[PDB]
Amino acid sequence: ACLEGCFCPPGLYMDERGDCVPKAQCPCYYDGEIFQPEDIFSDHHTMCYCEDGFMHCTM
Amino acid sequence: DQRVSMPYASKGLYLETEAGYYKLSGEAYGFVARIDGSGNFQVLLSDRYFNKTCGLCGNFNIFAEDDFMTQEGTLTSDPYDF
Ligand SMILES: *[C@@H]1O[C@H](CO)[C@@H](O)[C@H](O)[C@H]1NC(C)=O
Ligand SMILES: [Ca+2]
Repeated sequence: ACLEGCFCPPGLYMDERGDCVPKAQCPCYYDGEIFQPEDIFSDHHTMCYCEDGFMHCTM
Repeated sequence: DQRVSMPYASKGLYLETEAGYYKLSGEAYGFVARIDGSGNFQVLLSDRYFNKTCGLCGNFNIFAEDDFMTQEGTLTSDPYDF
């Protein structure tokens, strides 16, 4: 719905530590795993990184 | 960091100009690089590295489809993340 509470402006997204942050350093939660904003990351066979809050995997 | 003049020939690398365009020859190490006035890198490389090298200019094999084998070694369809 259109709920009521404490938000912060749309340029800012909520971080775990009570602050909210722009999406630049907004970590990724791939598999739940809290990747830092720049994490290059891959098996032999997959290839994955965290860009901006989204986790870009490939194969 | 020390700006040197030109031509320049230290360590077996002759840094010369050819046809008004700058050249770097590494014939001992089996390559020739150059640049034009507009700025267009070119690398002539010896067949000694045939299916040896791997970088941004792809492998020196015959095939022209497989030459995105990443720093790990992964055939990636994308010409960008590679
Ligand atoms: C290139 O060398 C690899 C071994 O490093 C070999 O498996 C492959 O078949 C070779 N391909 C060509 C183009 O010779
Ligand atoms: Ca090739």
